[PDB]
Amino acid sequence: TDQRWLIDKSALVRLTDSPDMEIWSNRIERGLVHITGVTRLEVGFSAECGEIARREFREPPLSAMPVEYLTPRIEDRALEVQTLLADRGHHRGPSIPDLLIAATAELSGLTVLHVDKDFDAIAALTGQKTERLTHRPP
Amino acid sequence: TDQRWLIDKSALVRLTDSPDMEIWSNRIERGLVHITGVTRLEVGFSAECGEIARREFREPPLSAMPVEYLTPRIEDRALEVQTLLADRGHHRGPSIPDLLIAATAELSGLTVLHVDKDFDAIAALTGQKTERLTHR
Amino acid sequence: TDQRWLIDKSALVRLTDSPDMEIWSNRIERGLVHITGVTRLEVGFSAECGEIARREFREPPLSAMPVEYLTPRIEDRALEVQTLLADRGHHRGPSIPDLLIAATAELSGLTVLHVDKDFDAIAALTGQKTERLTHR
Amino acid sequence: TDQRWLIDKSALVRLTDSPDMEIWSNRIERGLVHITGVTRLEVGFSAECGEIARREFREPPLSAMPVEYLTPRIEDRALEVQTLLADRGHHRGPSIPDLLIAATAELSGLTVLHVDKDFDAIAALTGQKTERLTHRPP
Amino acid sequence: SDVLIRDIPDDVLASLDAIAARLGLSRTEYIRRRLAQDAQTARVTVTAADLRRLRGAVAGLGDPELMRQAWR
Amino acid sequence: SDVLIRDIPDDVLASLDAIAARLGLSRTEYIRRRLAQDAQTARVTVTAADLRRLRGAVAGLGDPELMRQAWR
Amino acid sequence: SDVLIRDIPDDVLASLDAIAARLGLSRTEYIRRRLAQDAQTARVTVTAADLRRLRGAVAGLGDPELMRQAWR
Amino acid sequence: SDVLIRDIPDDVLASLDAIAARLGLSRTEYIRRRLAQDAQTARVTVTAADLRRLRGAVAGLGDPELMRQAWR
Ligand SMILES: [Mg+2]
Ligand SMILES: [Mg+2]
Repeated sequence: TDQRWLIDKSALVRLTDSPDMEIWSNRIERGLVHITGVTRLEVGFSAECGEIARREFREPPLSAMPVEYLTPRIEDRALEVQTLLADRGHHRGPSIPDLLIAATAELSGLTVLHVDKDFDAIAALTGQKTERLTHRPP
Repeated sequence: TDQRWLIDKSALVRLTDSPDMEIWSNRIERGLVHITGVTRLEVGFSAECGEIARREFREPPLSAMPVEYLTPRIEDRALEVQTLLADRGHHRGPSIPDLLIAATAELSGLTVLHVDKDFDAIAALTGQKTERLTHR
Repeated sequence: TDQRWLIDKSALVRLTDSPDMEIWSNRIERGLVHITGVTRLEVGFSAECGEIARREFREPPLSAMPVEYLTPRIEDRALEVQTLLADRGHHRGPSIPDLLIAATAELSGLTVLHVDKDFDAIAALTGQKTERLTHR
Repeated sequence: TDQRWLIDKSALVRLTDSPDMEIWSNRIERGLVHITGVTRLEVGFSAECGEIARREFREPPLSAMPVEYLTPRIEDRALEVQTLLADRGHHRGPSIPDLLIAATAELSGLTVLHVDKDFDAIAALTGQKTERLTHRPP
Repeated sequence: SDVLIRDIPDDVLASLDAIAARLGLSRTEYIRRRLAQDAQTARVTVTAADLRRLRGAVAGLGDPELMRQAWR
Repeated sequence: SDVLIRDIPDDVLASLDAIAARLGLSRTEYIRRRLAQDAQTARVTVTAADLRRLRGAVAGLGDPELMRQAWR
Repeated sequence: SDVLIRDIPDDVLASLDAIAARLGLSRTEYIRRRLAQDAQTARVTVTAADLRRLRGAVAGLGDPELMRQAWR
Repeated sequence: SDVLIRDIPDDVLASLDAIAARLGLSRTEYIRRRLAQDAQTARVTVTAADLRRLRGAVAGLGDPELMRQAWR
């Protein structure tokens, strides 16, 4: 299909525990799942040391994900969305990375792939496409 | 002089308490103190409501600070610097915003103005120019 | 072919009722039907609330129409054409938006698409190309 | 002083009946009162014939008013303000020319000079500077 | 028409050349096809329902009286 | 014709850049428009009689129905 | 190096222009970034074991306190 | 530094030349002064009260905990 995704940290760390793990492995292989520069910095922060980070960036899955860098219009959009959510009573959230990932996806025509309810709060204003990664039933 | 600055949140919120307040106010008026898009998002996060955020962006001093936006080279440099810190066991000191502000300054020809020792840790890796705001 | 159109409000609201609906939908998909900033303000004025306006601008067909903005030459041409109409006793026929859309099309190389005889009055002065939407 | 004005149609037609008429004549002479291309079209619409319009544009006061033409950012701002006012319950107003004159003044650093309460509705959102022309007391 | 792209890094060009050869294509044929495929993926669909929805949302554009107000 | 303006101080250039940015114009498009604006503004005495003449010619600007018609 | 891409169809060019505009990039900056993106994406098999290795390395992405620290 | 403005119409230049002569200035000296005066008029004033107001409005920027949340 024509659909392409932008993967948030919340889905990246939960892929291996989804019933749809193998489907997502195949979509990443086909180049359909993009990642932001901001999410790459979050991956580096989470890694225990620099060599572990370097390894992840040179190996699948991360090496197979097209990288989406910011533009001035995306940065300004994130700020506009933040301010509009503040008009509707949001306080101390959604997070800065959530706003930047959502604005990147909105202006690039990508579906945000996530496990974070704050993307619903953003989509209530923007109407953008989102997809929640399936979880293993308890 | 050719010197320009990029102001971090840590200096922005402490200007009112600097003995150099007057000199910094004059530099801001002249366009010599720039700010990032990420720092603007931090200002908005802290504001109590949307009315107050809009006001802060349209009034001085923020209305007088040119905005420095990210580029692919800057985002990649932040990640490179983060990995060097992580080799030394220091990458959970400086935050993602600290890395992005420092790399923006480094590649866009600005001095980081701050009150945050994490910029000293980054500068010890990059050799870039930083300045600590005097404050009381 | 090299032909491009600039759609007036009078055609925009009547597309759903044209026997040529399918052909116009295909041209819109391809970027061949542009819209002015003034016409977007007319869409917003008519919307019942802000939610509905935001939706209209982000969904097809408006999301697929490139925006043609005013320039000094266009604003001056609209005023010149208005004065020619006024010499003939006809300048309270065509509205200010009609003049601005016609001059934008004339100077930016587009055919006005409309259901408004005021564009025929303007074209009789300017010699520009116009097209009336077929509709039921 | 440093102050400059953008004159709306509502003040233009009422200058001669203001107690401050002579002060405004002097400010127009000094080049401190600008006018938009949109307001010039409103002047032409109001004129009874084309020769009367041509005369006004070649004579004071209009010939002494610097002309402010639109830019794409001004047009987009007018639309943003319209949408924000719609969120706050405005319906079928402020008018399109009021939004365009206010956005021009906002982004150009000019004070709107008017006799139209809808500029208060816009300034409740934008915080921009406005000045109401003085009227003759009844 | 023709589009000149200046200052593409040599490492980007070398990777594109290797990608293109694997597909049996020259560099410029690969780039042309890649951009065409991008455009197809981005293309919007305009349906009859979209046009009806717009008409309903802005029915007032066909009201001379409301359009009166709109222009002061 | 082209005009080269030499030795513009940094702070003047910074103001020009901030203005251009706020309007969405390039530095050079802004300067071109500003120079046209200045050149095209008359230096002329403005009298009370001039303001009264104008009011008689544009009285319809104070007719709300006529102005609503102008914007349909 | 400079690359000249000849004979781009009008409709492809229109899509490129709409994308660039939406992002606030020039046509040529957009194309340069898109070509870098393609060139820099690996063509590689992605396995279940690769996803499990990644989860062990980045487990802290699922620690809300660690992620709040990352953004101070 | 130097700024080149291309394609200024001859009628704009002729008016600027006449304006400048009346002031005892060359064309380029007049343009330099006009742009400097514009910059002075546009200049913002930053007061002690402005800086206090900002600190009060975003006191949370000096709260590591809130800045924690902000970065997920
Ligand atoms: Mg820090
Ligand atoms: Mg009409």
